[PDB]
Amino acid sequence: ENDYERGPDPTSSSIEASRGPYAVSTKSISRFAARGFGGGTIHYPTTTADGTFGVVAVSPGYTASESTIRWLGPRLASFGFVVITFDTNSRYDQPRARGTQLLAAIDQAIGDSTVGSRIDPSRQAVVGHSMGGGGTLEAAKTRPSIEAAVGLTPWNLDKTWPEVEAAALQIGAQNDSVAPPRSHAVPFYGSLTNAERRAYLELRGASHFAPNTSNTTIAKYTLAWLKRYVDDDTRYEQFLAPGPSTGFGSAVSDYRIQ
Ligand SMILES: [Ca+2]
Ligand SMILES: [Ca+2]
Repeated sequence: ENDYERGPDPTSSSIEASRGPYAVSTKSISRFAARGFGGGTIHYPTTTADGTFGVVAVSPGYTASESTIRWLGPRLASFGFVVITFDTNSRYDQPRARGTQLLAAIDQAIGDSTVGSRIDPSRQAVVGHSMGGGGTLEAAKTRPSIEAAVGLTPWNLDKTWPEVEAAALQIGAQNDSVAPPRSHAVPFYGSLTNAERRAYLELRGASHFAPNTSNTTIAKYTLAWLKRYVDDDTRYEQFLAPGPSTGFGSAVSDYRIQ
């Protein structure tokens, strides 16, 4: 029995679609209207007919504006999430600061006059690119009750993450020269000893900037992870285990889950 399931039973096709079954509404937050972060956009299912949803914040990476990760906002929201994409206080904020701002973005959405009543505040998640992906681990360390964390080509100087209890997925890029997975994503995966679930998924042939353009592999597995752990939706376990193929023509070069 699960109170939190939303949407029809999934298929490979459904989770790859550019939009899920929900129409999406949006609310802008200016830099000066934002408490603890640099402004952003809340993307939310228009309908209230199906109940409340979990809340997901999405951080950009080092040097970068919200525009580099904004595509995740409407896409994820359209599958049944309230999603806040945002700018940081400084484009050069480090992972610790990005973690704090992920939590600030969640908290502003939770209290918002438009979307607060659409969120289940007990069910929170964090997603981020680059140092924002490092920030997901920072946020899940600070706020252990986070349900799920997804790092996209994550960067963090701290390689050890025994504090994280959330379900944590790292998506690496095989040819990343900025945050190479051998020294960032893969160490994080290995050290996530206390995580509810941990996974590593590597994009074949990809560069560090793969998460900044719509990418079906990133979207489908981010979605499946968030459904599995923000909504406890066991219908999405089928995509995670045994997980994507790594054979001829696959977009995935490595996949691990524990
Ligand atoms: Ca550490
Ligand atoms: Ca959960």
